[PDB]
Amino acid sequence: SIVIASAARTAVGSFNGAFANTPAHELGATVISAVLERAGVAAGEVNEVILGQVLPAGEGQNPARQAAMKAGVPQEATAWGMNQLCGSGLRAVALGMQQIATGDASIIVAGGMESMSMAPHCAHLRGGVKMGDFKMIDTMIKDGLTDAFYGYHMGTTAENVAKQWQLSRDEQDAFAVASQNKAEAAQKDGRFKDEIVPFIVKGRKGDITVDADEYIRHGATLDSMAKLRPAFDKEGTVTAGNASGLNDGAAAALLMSEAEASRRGIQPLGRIVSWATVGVDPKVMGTGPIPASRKALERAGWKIGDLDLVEANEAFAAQACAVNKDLGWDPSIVNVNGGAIAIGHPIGASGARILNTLLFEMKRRGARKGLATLCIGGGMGVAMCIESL
Amino acid sequence: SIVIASAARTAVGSFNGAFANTPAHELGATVISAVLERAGVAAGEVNEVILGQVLPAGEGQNPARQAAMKAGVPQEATAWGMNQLCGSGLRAVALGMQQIATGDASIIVAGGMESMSMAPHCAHLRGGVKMGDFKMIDTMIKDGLTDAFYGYHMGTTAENVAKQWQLSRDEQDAFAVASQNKAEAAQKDGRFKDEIVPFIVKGRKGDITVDADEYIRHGATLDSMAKLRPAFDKEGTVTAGNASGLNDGAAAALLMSEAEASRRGIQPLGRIVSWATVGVDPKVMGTGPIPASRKALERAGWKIGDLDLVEANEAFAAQACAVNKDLGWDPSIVNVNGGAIAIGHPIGASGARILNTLLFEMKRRGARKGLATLCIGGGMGVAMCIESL
Amino acid sequence: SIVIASAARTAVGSFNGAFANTPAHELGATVISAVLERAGVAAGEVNEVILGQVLPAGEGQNPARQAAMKAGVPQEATAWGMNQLCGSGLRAVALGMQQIATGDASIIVAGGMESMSMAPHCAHLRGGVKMGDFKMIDTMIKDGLTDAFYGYHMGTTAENVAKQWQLSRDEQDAFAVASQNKAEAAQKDGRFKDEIVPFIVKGRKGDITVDADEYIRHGATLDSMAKLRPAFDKEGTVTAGNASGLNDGAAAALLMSEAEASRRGIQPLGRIVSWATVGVDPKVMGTGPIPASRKALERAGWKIGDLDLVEANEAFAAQACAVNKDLGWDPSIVNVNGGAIAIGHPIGASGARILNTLLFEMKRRGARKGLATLCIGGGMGVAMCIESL
Amino acid sequence: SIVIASAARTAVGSFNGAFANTPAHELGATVISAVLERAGVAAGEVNEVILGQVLPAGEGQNPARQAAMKAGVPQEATAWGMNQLCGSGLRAVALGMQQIATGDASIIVAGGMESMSMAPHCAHLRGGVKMGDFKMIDTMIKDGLTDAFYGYHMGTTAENVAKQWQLSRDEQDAFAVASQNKAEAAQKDGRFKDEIVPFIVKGRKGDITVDADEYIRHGATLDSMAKLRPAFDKEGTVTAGNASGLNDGAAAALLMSEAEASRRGIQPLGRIVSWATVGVDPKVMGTGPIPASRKALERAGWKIGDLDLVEANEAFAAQACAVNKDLGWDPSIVNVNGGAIAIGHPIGASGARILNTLLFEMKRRGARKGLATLCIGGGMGVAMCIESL
Ligand SMILES: CC(C)(COP(=O)(O)OP(=O)(O)OC[C@H]1O[C@@H](n2cnc3c(N)ncnc32)[C@H](O)[C@@H]1OP(=O)(O)O)[C@@H](O)C(=O)NCCC(=O)NCCS
Ligand SMILES: CC(C)(COP(=O)(O)OP(=O)(O)OC[C@H]1O[C@@H](n2cnc3c(N)ncnc32)[C@H](O)[C@@H]1OP(=O)(O)O)[C@@H](O)C(=O)NCCC(=O)NCCS
Ligand SMILES: CC(C)(COP(=O)(O)OP(=O)(O)OC[C@H]1O[C@@H](n2cnc3c(N)ncnc32)[C@H](O)[C@@H]1OP(=O)(O)O)[C@@H](O)C(=O)NCCC(=O)NCCS
Ligand SMILES: CC(C)(COP(=O)(O)OP(=O)(O)OC[C@H]1O[C@@H](n2cnc3c(N)ncnc32)[C@H](O)[C@@H]1OP(=O)(O)O)[C@@H](O)C(=O)NCCC(=O)NCCS
Repeated sequence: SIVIASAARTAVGSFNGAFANTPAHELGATVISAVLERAGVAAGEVNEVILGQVLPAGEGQNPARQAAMKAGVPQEATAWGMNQLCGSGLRAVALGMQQIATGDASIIVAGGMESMSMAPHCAHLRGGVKMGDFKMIDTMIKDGLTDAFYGYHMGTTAENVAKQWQLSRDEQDAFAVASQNKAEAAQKDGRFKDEIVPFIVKGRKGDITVDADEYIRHGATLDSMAKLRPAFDKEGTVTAGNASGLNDGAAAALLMSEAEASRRGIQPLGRIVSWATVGVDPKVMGTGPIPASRKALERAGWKIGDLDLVEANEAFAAQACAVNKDLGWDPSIVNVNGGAIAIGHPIGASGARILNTLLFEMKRRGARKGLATLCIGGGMGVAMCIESL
Repeated sequence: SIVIASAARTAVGSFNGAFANTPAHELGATVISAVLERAGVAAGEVNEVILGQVLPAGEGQNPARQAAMKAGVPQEATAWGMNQLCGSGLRAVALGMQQIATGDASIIVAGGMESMSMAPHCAHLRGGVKMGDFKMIDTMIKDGLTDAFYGYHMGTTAENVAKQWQLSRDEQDAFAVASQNKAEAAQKDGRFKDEIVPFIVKGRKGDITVDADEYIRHGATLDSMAKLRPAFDKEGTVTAGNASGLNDGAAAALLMSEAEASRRGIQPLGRIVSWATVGVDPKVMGTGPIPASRKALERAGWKIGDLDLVEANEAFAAQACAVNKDLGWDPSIVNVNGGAIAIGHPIGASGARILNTLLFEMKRRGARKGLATLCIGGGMGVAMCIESL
Repeated sequence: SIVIASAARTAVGSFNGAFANTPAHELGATVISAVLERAGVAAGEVNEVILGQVLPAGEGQNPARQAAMKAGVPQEATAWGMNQLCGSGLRAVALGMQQIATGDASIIVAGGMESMSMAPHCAHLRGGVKMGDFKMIDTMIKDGLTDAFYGYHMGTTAENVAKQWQLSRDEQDAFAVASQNKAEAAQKDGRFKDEIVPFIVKGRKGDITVDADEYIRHGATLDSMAKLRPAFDKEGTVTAGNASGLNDGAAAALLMSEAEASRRGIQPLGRIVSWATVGVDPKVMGTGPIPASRKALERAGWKIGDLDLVEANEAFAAQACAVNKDLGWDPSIVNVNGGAIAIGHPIGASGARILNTLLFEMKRRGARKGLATLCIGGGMGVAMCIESL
Repeated sequence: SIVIASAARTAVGSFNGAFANTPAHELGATVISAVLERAGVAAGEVNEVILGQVLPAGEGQNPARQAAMKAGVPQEATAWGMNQLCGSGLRAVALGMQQIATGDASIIVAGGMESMSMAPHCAHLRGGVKMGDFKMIDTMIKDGLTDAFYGYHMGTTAENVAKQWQLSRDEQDAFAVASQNKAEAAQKDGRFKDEIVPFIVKGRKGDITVDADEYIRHGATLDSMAKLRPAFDKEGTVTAGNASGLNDGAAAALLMSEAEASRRGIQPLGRIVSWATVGVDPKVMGTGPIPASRKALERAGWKIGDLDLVEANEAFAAQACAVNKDLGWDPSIVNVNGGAIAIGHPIGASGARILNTLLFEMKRRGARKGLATLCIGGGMGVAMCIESL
């Protein structure tokens, strides 16, 4: 019944890098237009735009709506943002699928968008500060990466999972290197080109077109990896090297009923067979994908063994290993072209980013069943099952 | 099919007033536990919490999850925030309804929360400011009350509707006084008591229980109304007295299938018969409710005249008069107990606030069909049809 | 040789009190004007204006010049600010005296001004913060009241004195209360009237004339003093009651040679017979007055017993008791009209403020020899000897 | 009677350049140490440190003391900051001269220090900002470079000077370029090494020794100067190229009586024969050096023509030309090694920076009579006459 007609994602920028001064809606705009062009659908036919975005402080009213208009979706359509933190990008797509499923909409553009670079610093200053210093809060750290119940960073949650699952430094380092190597491989081979829609960084002293994931590191060594210091736990195991990064980017999908696609001559990227969201302990939020993935499979009537390709987000090597280890899926069909440790992790957009990767890889290799999953801070998981047509 | 088993809202506080230093998720928690208590449903049976909230900057990771956990909803359920500006609160109820409708969940707590008071000032400072003054941005104004396309305040959008619908100052002023008198009348007769759930302002030098809408003004006079100066257009017609206020508040509804309600012996506040969202020109966003309410009515199979009760959000006097003028519904059955001009307008929570009033009024006067509707910044409208059982 | 022809000070404002939004140069202007007027001297005859001021951040270019110009001092004259912390106001007069002494000026206006209320919060943001919160530093605290070598407040230096000299809480409290009672008595008898020049707080909704020290507490009780908690050392002895306050004000003196005063028919407030500044350990900065007073007396050819009156600044009860104890001067001739615990402490202005108090009470009671001294953060003292004519 | 026994200055840093994050007191300490070393004078014999500094906000209590204590001056000695804007650095040495003159000290360290780069942004937030955006004020611009009466930059006073003296853009640029080329040639020949004491910028990933004036431009061309846009008056004449820069540095002199230097066997850098400070119209502040230099020369009993070397600060090419045109001194003996357009303008230090320059060059060519003068914001000038021994 509901299918992904087309899809597109911008390249992933490094922190304060290529998209350093680009507002997330800009990145979104471009992705909205791309999904539209790639399927032959006119913006005028878009009913609603849903965009997962975790840090929009200071971008103005509802960046989802700004993105949609910038791209040309008429003012008669609707737009909104939503936040399930890292699962935002993937959840948006589910939510959009429900819009068509309940007959409230026909065509939806959904995904995520995020400019971690552009997240501001803030302070509550309405009462006034009579005396003494006050903190100017980094909304990126406070609103997107800090557990609100234990007050510590996601990296600490990762450390909790490492200890629990007895995942050594070498084993988390091994996983990261492989991720880099696979992402680099995929980049060289043209593997990211279909899914990437080039973005034009509007300059003054010149325009710059970005069309390659700039965070991927070429020739990542195990030696450099092993020399890094732990980033969260002073005598910890998680490092800048075996953890995803801070990044900017956008990604989305054009959804419509399978029938509609058919009436249009569109060859869909896949059929949304099922999706699931489940909570877990915030302290070990990285385990999220276990229950969520299993729930999704259950709802789809699929067995883990049925999957031909998987995209399980790499928030941290320790959590990625734990997930794989627990689920037991064949490592070889998970993050085939690299994961977030190499590609980057634009919070609100990452679920749609990985959906794009999964979808273009399933088409290129001819896989039939796929699943995308992500862990969520605060202790949640989100998963989606896709079947090719 | 999907029914609102129960509902609850906090009192709406004034700006920097009773809830001045209360983070939205604390009010959210209170309301979520009320709805459970009220229906006789255990926190453990909640699948997900959906909370619209337009201004979470500074509150920490996903305040929706923080509300849920604080209220006792286990770590197993899931939670998420969403933004459709002033339509957030109502929209969230519709999205939860769809969670159930598609069989993804059984029981959802939905609504919105907002702390305008706690909205911080911010500035993007990662790049640094090498020389020169820079502006500290009020995020409530920028991210909540400023049109992103024309750069002006919602108040100006109100002025655009005023001029277009030829709504004089005296006519808006009249409308405002009536809403105050009607909000004061209803407060005096205990008409807001079922819906309100007292909120304990945790103090140090005393704990204060808030259970009354503090923003309503007792004895509002037309003379005082007519002496106020225009707040947005220097030679304008919109003023502080005929515009909604800056407020805090949280409201929610407990949703489940009609059959489930029946299995539990619950007496539902009503069945969600339909809902809709439609866009309009951002310049005259106040018109939002016209196209959305009609759509909602159309999807429900109802005529405007079928409606027994109506709650149409009082963003601004200008817009409310325009809405009523166009739709033509009998004025006496619209905002019977007063509106946002008197009660307050906690952006992200207002759509669920007005559903509460609609729902407890419908039960108290035995009205069968009702409709809630709100105008949304950026040019959008949201509407919902509820029928009692 | 060099005399003080006239002097004047504004009443001392409470923190965020009467002068909450008055820039220090405005208060300085009025005192410049008063001193001129009081001496029969025209602003066109001033050669230079010298004003200590420790916290001028945000006031604009050299506020000493802004004060001079506001007062009508001709653009041909010159102005400069200086900072020797709490000894600033007194040091200026010394430096003004030396302008005359060396023949480079004939007529100087010298004193101090300080708006502790208008001191701003700041941050160095040229480089940008790539991530993480940063502090907004209270400049009042940082640049005015925090020792730069040990990182702690001036109050902690008070605690180090308390301990070392074995001054109990009780003794400190007794000192504070006698300060209050004496200042209150002098206020009520009209003792502060000759020295205060009334300041007009330019309002919108009315102008307010301030001509009374508002910080002096009427009816101060020992019981209320003794229940206060330690302000700097959780199990300390220094409290808000026994410490000076945070205050606003300005004060100055018009200087010229004795022979010039005589050609003008002026009866001068006194002859500057000597002055001195000496350092001590920063940890016990409050002991500054000891060596500076002893040095001034020696330069004057005076024994301690020759003094008729003394003004020794009350930075803190603890340090004031220590200075009196060590010096051994008759306590009844010290701060006879109350001191800074009661009157307040506008840092840059206080040395000139207590020099006004000394001058006008030496005239009133016919005291022939007087000395004014103040303790300075960072470990310094300043003292000056005055002889009537 | 009072001689400059030795002197020293750091190299001048570019804005956010080599000393981007070096607090001024650190650079002052190194200059304190250097004067001491250069004269065979131990830090224990210093009585007082006087350092001009215009922008100390956020550096902590009295940076002159912090510099003195870092250099090892005993805690028994004293220190203070003063501010007469751009003539601060020179005013201080006149001020130190006066201490010895009047017998209050025997050995003084005086000069100035500034780090424009470390100046912060601020806001007065004590009263609170109920709502709306507020300004974060660059203290360098506001407190250092804007006229307090006319509200415009020091550069617009430059434009005023340009029109009034009819100084074309061409004349300005050619003085600018000749400044650059003489500083480049004295840099290259080694004429700045005697005056400069190397500064070690404490690294983490390496200590950096800074011993060269980095703002100096090598190969400055008339053509690229001529292509620059006006910086203050959109259709003006003052550009970035013919105006001084924004810089960092410190500079000082060690003073004592001529008799004292003879008892120690010190061959002094000169005798301070006179100084003068005079005001002028704030709108043409750049003309300050005119009356100040004539005044100093008359107190010295010298004719303009007796001077052998002159250092006249380059605030802007337009005022520099005006000052040279009126005084009429031979241009060939003015700033023979370049000036501030090329070397840099750390406001509080500049006066002392150009005295060093003066001093060293009078020594090297055997000049007997020299003068150092500087224009001061707010309408003022300072100048000093030096005679070799
Ligand atoms: C891990 C984290 C704290 C690192 O932040 P940081 O310290 O500012 O990161 P950096 O990139 O500066 O790391 C420091 C260095 O490690 C180096 N580094 C990173 N990966 C490397 C690799 N694979 N090999 C070699 N060096 C590497 C960087 O190049 C850098 O070198 P430098 O110090 O010379 O600049 C941050 O990326 C983070 O919080 N990430 C995401 C975590 C998260 O919770 N995401 C949400 C998911 S739940
Ligand atoms: C209208 C608005 C700009 C007013 O802001 P403000 O100037 O800070 O408001 P205030 O409450 O201070 O109004 C000033 C005065 O009006 C007075 N006032 C308000 N309503 C009044 C009435 N009915 N009768 C008499 N006086 C009244 C207040 O009491 C106050 O008196 P004071 O000056 O002695 O304090 C603000 O309410 C606003 O933007 N509101 C919401 C509009 C909006 O866009 N909502 C989103 C919906 S799309
Ligand atoms: C001591 C100090 C830290 C107090 O700051 P604060 O805590 O914000 O001060 P407050 O005025 O709020 O004092 C707190 C309370 O004590 C009370 N209080 C003060 N003196 C009192 C007295 N004599 N009797 C009774 N109550 C008294 C105040 O009235 C107030 O009551 P409240 O809590 O109901 O408002 C501040 O004054 C300070 O730093 N002072 C001296 C500064 C200094 O170092 N200056 C340079 C000297 S080198
Ligand atoms: C004049 C002023 C505003 C320039 O500030 P800015 O615009 O940020 O300065 P910059 O140095 O970035 O701009 C100069 C631009 O022209 C270039 N430029 C400067 N001098 C040049 C020269 N001599 N030849 C060629 N190009 C030159 C700079 O490289 C820069 O080029 P870029 O932007 O491509 O990198 C600032 O330096 C100033 O305010 N100086 C004032 C000093 C003052 O008032 N002091 C107290 C005086 S009383």
